[PDB]
Amino acid sequence: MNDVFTRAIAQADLKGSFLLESDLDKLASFAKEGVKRLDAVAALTNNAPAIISDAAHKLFAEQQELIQPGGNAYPHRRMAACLRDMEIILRYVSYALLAGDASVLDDRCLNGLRETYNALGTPTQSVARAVQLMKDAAMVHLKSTANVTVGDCSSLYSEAATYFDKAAASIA
Amino acid sequence: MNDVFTRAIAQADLKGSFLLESDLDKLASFAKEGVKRLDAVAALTNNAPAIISDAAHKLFAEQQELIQPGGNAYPHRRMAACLRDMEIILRYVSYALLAGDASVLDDRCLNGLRETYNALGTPTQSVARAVQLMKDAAMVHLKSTANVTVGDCSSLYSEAATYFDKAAASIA
Amino acid sequence: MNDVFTRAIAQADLKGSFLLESDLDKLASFAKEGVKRLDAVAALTNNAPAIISDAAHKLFAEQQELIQPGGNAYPHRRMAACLRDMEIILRYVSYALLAGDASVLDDRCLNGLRETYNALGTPTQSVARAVQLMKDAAMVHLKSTANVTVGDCSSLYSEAATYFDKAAASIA
Amino acid sequence: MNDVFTRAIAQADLKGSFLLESDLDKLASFAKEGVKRLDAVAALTNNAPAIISDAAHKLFAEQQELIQPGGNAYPHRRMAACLRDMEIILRYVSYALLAGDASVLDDRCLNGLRETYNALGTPTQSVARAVQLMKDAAMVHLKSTANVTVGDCSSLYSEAATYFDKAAASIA
Amino acid sequence: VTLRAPFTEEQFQGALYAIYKQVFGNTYVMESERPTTAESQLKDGRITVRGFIRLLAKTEAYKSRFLYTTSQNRFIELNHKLLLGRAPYDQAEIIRHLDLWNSQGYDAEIDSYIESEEYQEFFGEEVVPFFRGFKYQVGQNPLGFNGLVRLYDGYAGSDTERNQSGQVARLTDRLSRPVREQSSVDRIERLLRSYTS
Amino acid sequence: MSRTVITEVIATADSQGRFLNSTELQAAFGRFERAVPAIEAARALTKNQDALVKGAVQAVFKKFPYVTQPGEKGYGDSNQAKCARDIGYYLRFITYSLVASGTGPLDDYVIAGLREVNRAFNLNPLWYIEALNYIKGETGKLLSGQSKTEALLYIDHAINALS
Amino acid sequence: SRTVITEVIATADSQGRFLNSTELQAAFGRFERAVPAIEAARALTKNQDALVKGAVQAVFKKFPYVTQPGEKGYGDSNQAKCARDIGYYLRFITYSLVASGTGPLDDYVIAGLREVNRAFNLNPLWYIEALNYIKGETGKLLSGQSKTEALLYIDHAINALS
Amino acid sequence: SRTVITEVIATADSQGRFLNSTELQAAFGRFERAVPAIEAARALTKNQDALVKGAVQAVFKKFPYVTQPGEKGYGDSNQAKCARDIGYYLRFITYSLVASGTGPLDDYVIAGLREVNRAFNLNPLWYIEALNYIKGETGKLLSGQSKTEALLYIDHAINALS
Amino acid sequence: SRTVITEVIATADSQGRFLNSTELQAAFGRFERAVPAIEAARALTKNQDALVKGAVQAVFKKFPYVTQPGEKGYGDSNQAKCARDIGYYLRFITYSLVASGTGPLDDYVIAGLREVNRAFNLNPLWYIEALNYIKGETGKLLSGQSKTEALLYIDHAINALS
Ligand SMILES: CCC1=C(C)/C(=C/C2=NC(=C\c3[nH]c(/C=C4\NC(=O)[C@H](C)[C@H]4CC)c(C)c3CCC(=O)O)/C(CCC(=O)O)=C2C)NC1=O
Ligand SMILES: CCC1=C(C)/C(=C/C2=NC(=C\c3[nH]c(/C=C4\NC(=O)[C@H](C)[C@H]4CC)c(C)c3CCC(=O)O)/C(CCC(=O)O)=C2C)NC1=O
Ligand SMILES: CCC1=C(C)/C(=C/C2=NC(=C\c3[nH]c(/C=C4\NC(=O)[C@H](C)[C@H]4CC)c(C)c3CCC(=O)O)/C(CCC(=O)O)=C2C)NC1=O
Ligand SMILES: CCC1=C(C)/C(=C/C2=NC(=C\c3[nH]c(/C=C4\NC(=O)[C@H](C)[C@H]4CC)c(C)c3CCC(=O)O)/C(CCC(=O)O)=C2C)NC1=O
Ligand SMILES: CCC1=C(C)/C(=C/C2=NC(=C\c3[nH]c(/C=C4\NC(=O)[C@H](C)[C@H]4CC)c(C)c3CCC(=O)O)/C(CCC(=O)O)=C2C)NC1=O
Ligand SMILES: CCC1=C(C)/C(=C/C2=NC(=C\c3[nH]c(/C=C4\NC(=O)[C@H](C)[C@H]4CC)c(C)c3CCC(=O)O)/C(CCC(=O)O)=C2C)NC1=O
Ligand SMILES: CCC1=C(C)/C(=C/C2=NC(=C\c3[nH]c(/C=C4\NC(=O)[C@H](C)[C@H]4CC)c(C)c3CCC(=O)O)/C(CCC(=O)O)=C2C)NC1=O
Ligand SMILES: CCC1=C(C)/C(=C/C2=NC(=C\c3[nH]c(/C=C4\NC(=O)[C@H](C)[C@H]4CC)c(C)c3CCC(=O)O)/C(CCC(=O)O)=C2C)NC1=O
Ligand SMILES: CCC1=C(C)/C(=C/C2=NC(=C\c3[nH]c(/C=C4\NC(=O)[C@H](C)[C@H]4CC)c(C)c3CCC(=O)O)/C(CCC(=O)O)=C2C)NC1=O
Ligand SMILES: CCC1=C(C)/C(=C/C2=NC(=C\c3[nH]c(/C=C4\NC(=O)[C@H](C)[C@H]4CC)c(C)c3CCC(=O)O)/C(CCC(=O)O)=C2C)NC1=O
Ligand SMILES: CCC1=C(C)/C(=C/C2=NC(=C\c3[nH]c(/C=C4\NC(=O)[C@H](C)[C@H]4CC)c(C)c3CCC(=O)O)/C(CCC(=O)O)=C2C)NC1=O
Repeated sequence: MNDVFTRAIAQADLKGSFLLESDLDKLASFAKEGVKRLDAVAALTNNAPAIISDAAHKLFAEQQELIQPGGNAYPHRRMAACLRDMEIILRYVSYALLAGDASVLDDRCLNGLRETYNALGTPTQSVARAVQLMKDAAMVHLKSTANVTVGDCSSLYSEAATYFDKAAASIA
Repeated sequence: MNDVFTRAIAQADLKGSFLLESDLDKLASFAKEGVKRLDAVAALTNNAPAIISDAAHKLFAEQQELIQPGGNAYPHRRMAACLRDMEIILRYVSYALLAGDASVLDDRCLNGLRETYNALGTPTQSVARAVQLMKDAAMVHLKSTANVTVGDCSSLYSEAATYFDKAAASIA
Repeated sequence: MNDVFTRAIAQADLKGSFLLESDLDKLASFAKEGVKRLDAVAALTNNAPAIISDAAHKLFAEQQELIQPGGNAYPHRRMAACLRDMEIILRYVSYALLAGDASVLDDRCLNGLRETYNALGTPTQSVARAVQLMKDAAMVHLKSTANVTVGDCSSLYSEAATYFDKAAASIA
Repeated sequence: MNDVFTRAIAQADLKGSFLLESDLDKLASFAKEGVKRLDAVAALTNNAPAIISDAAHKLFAEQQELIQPGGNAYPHRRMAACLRDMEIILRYVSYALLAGDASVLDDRCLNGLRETYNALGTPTQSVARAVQLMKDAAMVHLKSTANVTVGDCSSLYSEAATYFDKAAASIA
Repeated sequence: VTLRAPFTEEQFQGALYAIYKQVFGNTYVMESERPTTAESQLKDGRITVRGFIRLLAKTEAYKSRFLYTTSQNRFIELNHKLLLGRAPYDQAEIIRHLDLWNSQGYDAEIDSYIESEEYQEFFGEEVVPFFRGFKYQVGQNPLGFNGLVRLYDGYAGSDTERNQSGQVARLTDRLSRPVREQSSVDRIERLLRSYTS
Repeated sequence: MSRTVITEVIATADSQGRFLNSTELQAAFGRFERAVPAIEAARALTKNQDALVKGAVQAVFKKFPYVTQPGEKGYGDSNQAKCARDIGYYLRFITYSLVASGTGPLDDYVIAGLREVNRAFNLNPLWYIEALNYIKGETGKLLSGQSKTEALLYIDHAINALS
Repeated sequence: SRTVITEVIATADSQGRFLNSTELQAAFGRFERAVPAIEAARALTKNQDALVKGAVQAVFKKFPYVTQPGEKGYGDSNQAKCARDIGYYLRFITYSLVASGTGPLDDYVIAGLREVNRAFNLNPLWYIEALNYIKGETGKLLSGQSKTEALLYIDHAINALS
Repeated sequence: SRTVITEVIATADSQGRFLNSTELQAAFGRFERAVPAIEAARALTKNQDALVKGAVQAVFKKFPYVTQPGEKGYGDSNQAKCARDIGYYLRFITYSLVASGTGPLDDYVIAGLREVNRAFNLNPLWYIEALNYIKGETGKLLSGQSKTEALLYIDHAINALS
Repeated sequence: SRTVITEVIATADSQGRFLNSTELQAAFGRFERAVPAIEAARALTKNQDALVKGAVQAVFKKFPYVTQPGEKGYGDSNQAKCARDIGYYLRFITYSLVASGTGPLDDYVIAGLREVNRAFNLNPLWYIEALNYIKGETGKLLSGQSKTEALLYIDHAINALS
């Protein structure tokens, strides 16, 4: 269960050395910028209903098979499973955003999710499309500058994009 | 597990179709001939020790190598285990007989059984023979016309023969 | 083509001066890392069939319309040409990695791919996705430490990533 | 988990026969010199911490890369894991020595040890070398003529040596 | 192993060792992690063995080993294998426990194991959990025994987080086919119909 | 794994590791004898599926005019069509539960994960309570005797689960 | 390990919910103290060699009986590896400073401490007073926030050894 | 109840351990947020008499059908209960704000929210949009740390209502 | 594509000559044997489902070891793609019958099959026993010359797979 500082510490310990000057420099830079990361995390947190609802709407509009009877999100319990899975993926994406590390996502939430979906007959491709629609809605919600000080967040935007892309690629 | 009622439901659902009139006809027939089915199930139930003891006697008559030292059923703990296994298979056959379909017998009993016996080293040919011997010793109790109204029940006799054959083929 | 040493000699000839001491320093830095370059290219070449196979697996999984009839992979000769394309693009990116100068990939490979796939009707976005999947599959064996002396090679990872990014943006 | 007596009983039972006279002679001879066996077990128990400490000191002097940063036994938790493994294995060798058969080892000590060590990345050769060092440290205590009656115990020495060798070969 | 009312100092340490060896697998527990306050609360009977096991399940050592590095399928399998002794039977259990987790927290998730009816009879207040799926337990599938056999790799082994594989799931593959592969035959025709388009 | 008195008795007997005792056979026979009214009600509903669905959607619009206006869920032609599809689903599972003489089909296929989908798609339960109240009012006249009682009971179960 | 951010993610993952406001407040306060902690890590990183040698000499001074032959301190390897141990402790304390949490200590020295101390017959008092001497040196090497920040981890490890 | 000090003491005492670095950080951080929270608490305590009326008029405007005869919002007693509900809401918002933790908020409105809402047919959307009105108006009522402190608590309340 | 008609027309075009006797006699041959070929193709199109699914079953029965969990043949998608591939093969055999030439087989499935097969570790045998199943059935569904020529084309299919 790792964040960026803990990965840095792990590397410094495998080498057996103290942390190097450049490492402390980049960690201090990350910590100073971290206030903006916290706002990105709060934007994901407070709006996740909206991201999930929009992603589900676009997903089932594109693939109306998953709502057909015999489709894999057909009954109310499977629709609930779909929404809950999307919400958990988004939760662990925001966890990775806070920690600035993909360890929590990859270990806790995606170590064996592909094999689970294959075992249950779930189309992993629709799962990946749900994740990508989630990332699009999350980008739109991160772009929002309401009640916050304007600034440049391209670092956080790229990290969120690569988090969602890692999620999609690990699923499928 | 599913009876034949919920088989009809599930096949109606996974094609998104209401239950047909013909399907309602077969299920109503199942319901009307249900009382004979209850008679058959009670015949299996109330005569369980008789069926099990007869099948065990025949089984240890045919192949003595089980009960002699170094045999699977020998050490008087494994004998109790053998009788308990036969009771379990009889119980699940009676469950499938009351239900109408082998979902109980093929899910709750027969999924992990063949390689369970492979793990234990138990011969499975002997277990399948034991199941067939129980089928023989249970048809005679199932056909007992005493203390009950008389009627044709070849349908249920074929049904129970199929369930015992199914268990014996799965286990072997 | 024009390797890294060829590049240095080219700029020296163009400005008409000798090698500066910093030029010799950076060329010596390239010379010393040549062992790491050998390790990287060996890893890529040995794992090449596996890498291209799994990459094509994720390719056809993500985009299921290419394989099916009417797609540019359907007639199964086009499949052979497709495999040839993946292997050749990985071959030239391995070449560029070995030389350390992206000139060979840009000239010998990427000069005409754009117009070529316009003339061939291939979805080029799909090909960019393909090469990105290549880098994703290859970085696995890249950070693999099996059978070799361990050591940080982050520059090699970044250079391989930049080579694949150049190829992707080219065919994009 | 079977002492000499219960192993003999199991063999007799498999042969469906009473215990032979020669086998009873073997068991009576075993139970006659059993006080020597008790002395050896009490020497492995009373002088256990010295054996673990000395074996660990020799092991970490001879093989230093374990305690280096990045080594397998580097942090405190992994040193404690080393000490507990060695104490457990000495404990199980004492158990086998008292019982008289390696049944306790192959039942409990060595049941899945190689699987555990191949999962943990531990070098099994190092653990085998540690068991060898425990052998050398323990033979000194077993051969301590002081505080006991003088008598030949070469059979116990060979038996305990075989137990330690079996533990090492199972770990290796 | 039990803990009666008049128990003494002896085997109380043994009871603790059995509890740790069961709950935490064979994974080592350095006394930097043993909760001394819980042991003292057990020593006067203010809490039963069931209460102490609830405490251990809710410590950060248990979570560190079984909740963070693992998925939720693996977490449910381990919770069964450790706090109950048996493997899970079907995705009915997995679905119930995962929904209970996401809706009511790890606290209620662990309570569903500890204050359950099954735990009440088989172990109860003063019995340390033991692997009991090897012997036929009433009302099980034939896959409960197979699952406990697959989870349990040996007396020496353990289900440890800190290994090469990263503590991946062992049994969802095993528990996988029966629950949701009855509709495989028709899903085949659906997939072919999609492919032919 | 749908629950039904047959399934319930088989499950409560497998749980205890025992054969089906007399009382479970009593319950099974009771279900078997009540099957005929339930199957009759199921076919009666199946014949008149479309009229009931159309009436239900019209009554939902009538008791909730505000949803119909634009800017709301009720707007949309295909939206309203698959509203009718949704009430068709509800009636379909009512008939399934009648055939099964148990709430298992209804429970599993609708009630399980009901409020979660209602929230995450902002679907008001009161819409569907209106629809099922209209279906109650209709089935009051179609069915009589035991079949009517069974239909009313299952509609009550679904409404209470929604409400 | 176990840091403030990691503890936030754990308490929001075990309870299976999003991050409430209070957890973000804790994160932002941690970000506020980040700069003093990393400055303390800088300062201790520079003076590593002198700190280690001074700690070793303080160990020899406080425990005179350790040095003579037939005892733990005798033999060049013994105090060389004493220096190794002291460098280990100092490195993990700087790690704690950088991570802004007691994680690396608890994972690399605390977890597994008493078993190794009692097996190899080491003494917690040696390292306790050596960390006291490191406290003395960091009293002057640092000032203000970084000073007490380093002191917090130093005496946390001391209480762990005590 | 639940404050930042609540998780401080709970996560410090669950392990039965003395108070280490991290919970001391959390206590200090909670202490520093206290005064902007108090300023915002004063600002939102002054405005309540008009805040409640603004909220009730916002509810009546958003849902035209609720106020018409035959519906929940119509009636003098119904609107009196609306006013009492909004006043209680704002009072517990101030309580959570001053306490620096949503503890009073959580155990006073969240505890028993969904079940009581379905019990008395309280549509959550009514209170969601009322709290949205309060959030929007407090956006101009407060600035700086106070604005964010109020807005995150309002967001927690509305997400609870969802 | 590649047909005896196309072979004639290309082997006349590349030499720029008008057609003479020999190739137009071959054209007579094609046009006379079209009818048996086309009715054979009709019959094969009439019975496809049994052919494909029983071929899949035959592959399982001849290779049980590919069915179990954990190997490549395992998987619902894997069975679906079985049926897909064998359907394609039946497709193209019918096409070749229609064209009265082995062309379309060569153009589509024979061109480059080796390296794509070893690309996914596909065993061509599996398809060979599928073809064996197919010849087993066409020994019954067809009669004489149509049967003979369908057997010829499928045999060529194995030979190319061989
Ligand atoms: C904590 C980390 C974690 C997660 C999140 C996880 C997800 C997960 N999804 C599951 C099944 C499922 N997953 C889905 C959702 C998919 N199907 C639809 O097509 C969608 C496109 C798509 C959602 C994006 C559905 C519908 C099921 C039910 C399958 C069935 O009942 O047959 C299951 C098994 C039963 C259950 O639903 O609880 C799990 C455990 N597993 C984990 O260890
Ligand atoms: C307690 C919970 C918490 C809150 C309420 C919070 C809001 C918050 N945002 C801040 C700065 C900032 N916040 C942002 C982020 C925003 N700007 C962009 O428009 C983005 C769209 C958007 C989010 C990605 C930026 C860019 C800054 C200024 C960067 C800096 O710190 O210098 C600050 C520091 C005030 C200052 O620098 O004077 C706070 C307190 N941060 C927190 O940890
Ligand atoms: C609910 C469904 C279910 C079934 C059916 C089932 C079968 C089953 N039988 C077992 C034992 C056994 N069963 C037998 C019986 C065999 N010996 C002879 O060959 C006979 C012909 C034959 C009996 C028909 C024996 C000998 C054992 C003990 C095996 C051993 O100790 O090596 C065991 C191992 C647990 C134990 O020790 O009791 C299982 C799991 N388990 C289940 O959960
Ligand atoms: C208390 C639990 C319970 C039982 C036991 C039960 C069985 C049962 N079977 C009946 C008639 C019957 N029972 C049987 C079955 C028998 N006839 C065949 O020849 C076989 C010997 C055998 C079945 C294999 C048949 C065929 C009928 C006539 C019903 C018909 O015409 O379909 C009747 C009506 C006659 C009466 O009440 O005396 C009952 C109640 N129903 C119950 O609620
Ligand atoms: C015949 C062609 C040839 C090969 C294949 C080759 C590999 C090679 N790499 C070496 C050292 C090395 N090799 C590597 C590269 C590897 N280590 C890193 O961790 C990565 C896993 C990976 C690169 C991505 C490194 C880092 C060293 C140590 C050299 C240094 O100090 O930087 C050595 C010297 C050690 C020995 O002989 O055992 C060889 C032979 N050299 C050759 O002449
Ligand atoms: C039946 C009784 C029993 C045995 C035998 C047993 C072996 C055992 N040793 C273990 C760890 C370990 N054991 C060692 C010690 C070895 N590595 C070094 O090379 C030393 C030289 C050598 C000691 C001889 C180490 C270093 C680990 C930790 C490895 C790791 O964390 O990756 C573990 C993993 C437990 C955990 O997660 O902490 C087990 C299960 N466990 C048991 O319950
Ligand atoms: C806790 C219960 C208990 C124990 C275990 C015990 C040990 C014990 N040691 C004995 C003597 C003895 N002990 C030994 C064994 C020693 N020979 C040496 O070379 C070895 C260092 C060592 C064994 C490896 C021998 C050889 C004897 C003399 C008796 C004989 O030869 O059988 C005797 C017999 C009395 C005697 O002749 O002195 C006992 C009972 N006494 C007890 O009340
Ligand atoms: C098998 C059981 C089952 C049911 C019942 C079910 C209901 C259901 N309602 C939905 C939303 C909806 N529900 C409605 C129905 C409303 N429209 C209003 O006019 C009426 C008041 C009311 C009908 C009474 C509408 C229009 C939507 C679409 C809203 C939108 O996407 O904009 C959706 C989302 C489908 C999509 O992607 O568009 C489903 C699946 N799902 C199930 O799996
Ligand atoms: C995680 C970091 C870590 C620590 C803390 C650690 C402690 C440690 N100290 C050891 C030996 C030792 N360490 C000392 C330290 C003493 N030297 C002087 O005399 C002082 C009085 C005193 C230190 C202040 C001594 C004397 C020994 C030798 C005693 C023995 O090996 O049993 C050993 C035995 C293995 C070896 O190093 O060869 C360990 C594991 N090991 C680690 O990997
Ligand atoms: C401890 C803090 C507290 C809360 C959170 C609270 C909410 C609350 N509102 C209630 C009733 C009510 N609440 C409302 C208000 C709603 N209906 C319409 O008028 C409006 C659109 C809307 C308000 C904007 C109404 C009309 C009732 C009457 C009962 C009912 O709705 O069935 C009730 C039932 C018991 C009662 O108070 O009389 C509670 C518990 N009450 C409290 O004491
Ligand atoms: C023009 C006609 C045509 C041919 C000849 C053809 C060959 C072919 N078969 C494929 C699917 C496949 N087909 C099989 C083999 C079948 N499935 C297994 O279960 C059985 C052992 C076996 C049936 C006997 C496999 C293993 C794949 C996909 C490879 C993979 O995903 O691992 C693929 C795509 C590979 C992929 O999706 O990964 C190709 C190119 N495709 C075509 O469109």
